[PDB]
Amino acid sequence: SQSQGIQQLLQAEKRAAEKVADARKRKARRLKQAKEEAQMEVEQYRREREQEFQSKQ
Amino acid sequence: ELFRSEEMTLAQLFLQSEAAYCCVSELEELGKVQFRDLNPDVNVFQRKFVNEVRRCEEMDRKLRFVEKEIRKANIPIMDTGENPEVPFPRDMIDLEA
Amino acid sequence: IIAAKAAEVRANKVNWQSYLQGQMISAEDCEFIQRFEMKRCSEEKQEMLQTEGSQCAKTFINLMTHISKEQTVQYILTMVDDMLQENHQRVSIFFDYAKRSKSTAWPYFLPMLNRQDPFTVHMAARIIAKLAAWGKELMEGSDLNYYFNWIKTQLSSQSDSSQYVQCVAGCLQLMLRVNEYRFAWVEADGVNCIMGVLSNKCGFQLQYQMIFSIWLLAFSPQMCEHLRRYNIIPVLSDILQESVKEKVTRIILAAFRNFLEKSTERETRQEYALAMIQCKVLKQLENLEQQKYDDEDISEDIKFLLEKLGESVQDLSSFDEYSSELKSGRLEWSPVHKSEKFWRENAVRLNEKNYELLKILTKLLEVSDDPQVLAVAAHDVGEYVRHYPRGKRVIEQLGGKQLVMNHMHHEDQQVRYNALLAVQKLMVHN
Amino acid sequence: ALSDADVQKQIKHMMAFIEQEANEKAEEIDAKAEEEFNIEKGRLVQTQRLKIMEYY
Amino acid sequence: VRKMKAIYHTLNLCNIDVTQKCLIAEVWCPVTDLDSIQFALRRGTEHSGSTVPSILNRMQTNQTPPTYNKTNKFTHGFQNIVDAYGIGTYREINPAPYT
Repeated sequence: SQSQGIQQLLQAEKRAAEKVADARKRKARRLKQAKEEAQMEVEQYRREREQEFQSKQ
Repeated sequence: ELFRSEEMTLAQLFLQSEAAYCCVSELEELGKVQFRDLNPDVNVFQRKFVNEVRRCEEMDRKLRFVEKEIRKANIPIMDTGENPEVPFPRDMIDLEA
Repeated sequence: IIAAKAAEVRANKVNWQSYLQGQMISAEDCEFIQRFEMKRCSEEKQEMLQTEGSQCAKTFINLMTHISKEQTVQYILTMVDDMLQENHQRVSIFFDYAKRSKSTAWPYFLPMLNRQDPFTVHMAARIIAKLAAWGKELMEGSDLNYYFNWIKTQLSSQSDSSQYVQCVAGCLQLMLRVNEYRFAWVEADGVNCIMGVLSNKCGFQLQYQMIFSIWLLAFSPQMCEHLRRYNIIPVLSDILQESVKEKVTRIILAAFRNFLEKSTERETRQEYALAMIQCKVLKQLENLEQQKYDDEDISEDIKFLLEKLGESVQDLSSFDEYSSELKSGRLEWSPVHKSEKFWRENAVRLNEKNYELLKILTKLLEVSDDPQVLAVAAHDVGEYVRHYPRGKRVIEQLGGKQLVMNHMHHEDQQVRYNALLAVQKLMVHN
Repeated sequence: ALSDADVQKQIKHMMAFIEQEANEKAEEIDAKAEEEFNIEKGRLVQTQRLKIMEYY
Repeated sequence: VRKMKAIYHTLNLCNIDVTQKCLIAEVWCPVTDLDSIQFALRRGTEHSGSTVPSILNRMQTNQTPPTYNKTNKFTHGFQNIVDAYGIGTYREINPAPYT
């Protein structure tokens, strides 16, 4: 009978395990996503400073 | 009745870790159950709550020391009759302090 | 309170045609909702959202606006919430609809929060939080002002109301997850609302949620600097004694680490740490360190906090700090007073500047109106003799001997007790 | 019925407690990563923009 | 402190995270007191502020239970005496009343 409770707990814990593995893996994946997004910022900076540099010219 | 012995049976309990202490304290207040040991495979001093028993032993040691000082001295000790259940909250550490 | 009504609403389907035939909604709206209900598989749902996306949020809004009986409106709201759970990206359809309508997303939904049904209003709130946290379009200006004002009013109710405040705090947290809403909430008096509801003995889950919020604020350096105007730590330290649960204990430990980490200045770290130590967090951290827990965060945070609190204790034990508290009259049990190692290292420092420290102590022994200051002066005078043998004659010269042996008859038992301790120090030997 | 129903419903509440605790831990890491990788990107972009500013 | 020592012994006797985060206990109890046992657990939840419930499970047991005889002041000495040669088995005939 107690194996019933133990089974249900182990199954809920498997669910927790996969959910929390995704939670952790999100850090690893979004680090790369940020490594990508840096391009947006740097290119925008370059274009802006190009505009004001043209003004100076 | 006394005609023959008791009809005892086995059981078990699930409860959240935090509530375990308070609930088993209420079972101590009740007094109609006997607990097993689910980890005889390793010593009791190597379970989840080693330090907790270590400090209770040491605190009782110190209380025995002060009681011995009391007996050496002339002050009595109060047998007030109150026998409360020990608080589960971390007021434990206040009692320690 | 949320779950049972959500489950009932998932099943309380009724004919959407009842209102089209009454001319309260449009034929395309009714057709969209009926087709979407029939199209249940994930691919079919995506096909509907991608073929009639412009009609989707319009159907939702029209029915929610014009419907009297809640069951259908709750059905739409629960469907949107469950669809966001299935795929968080579903916030995008609302933004597509709003952009096609040449409008921001908020005026469509914010009025719903003023409707009558607590379930429906709070589900609208959850939907708004998801939408404006995930989407590119943040909430801003008067719109965010009213939204957080509604959050504040729902908090002001402070039980089914508390279980709805669970959703209120959940929305608040899902929003604070993004930085802008954090500064908005600190600009508002909402942090005072958190303080008020916490002090008003709200329920365990709600405690975890608001400590989650303060932990989010502490994550940010400037928000951490802001929140000192409330000083949660005196409340949290003692409430930790009751909240032994892993959830709350973990989150408070994390908030403590965040305070001491993201404090902007050395003085900010000293303020937070002083609050901690004078409210006795260090002994609790030692006890928790003796304790062991499920996951990394609790124990790693306890270890970090022990490191930082120890560093703060050493700083307060600095000889310069001792002299400065003597000059500033702060003889109020700073860790320097009870740190025995400091006394062993620096008892000779009380001879510096021709015993000016002892002179301050012995002048305070007849100038201190505060019994705390008087007692600490007597105790420190005794500790000086304990830690520096030649100080016996120095104290006899300065009158600390007589002053403490008299003040053991001072009108305050605390001063009497400390003076007896000091005289015992003097009489440690010949 | 009552015995099985009680055991099942209470252990379902216990499963729900477990899964909500796991969700809270997952949310904790969710927020901490939000802090960390975003300030990492802040530092990287700050260096990139400083290089661009020196060039300009 | 002595009650505390007893309770910490009791909790160290429980199964641990390797089984599950929530603590598990194993107990001997008479069939007449199951309701009171669960009620004691309920009071404990009330005090601890545990909204998640305690649960008590039976299990058909091949193992031998302890023995009890509902002693009273008058009969205690007689029960002690008859058990001194050996503690009776599960609800077997008790010699005390006739002795």
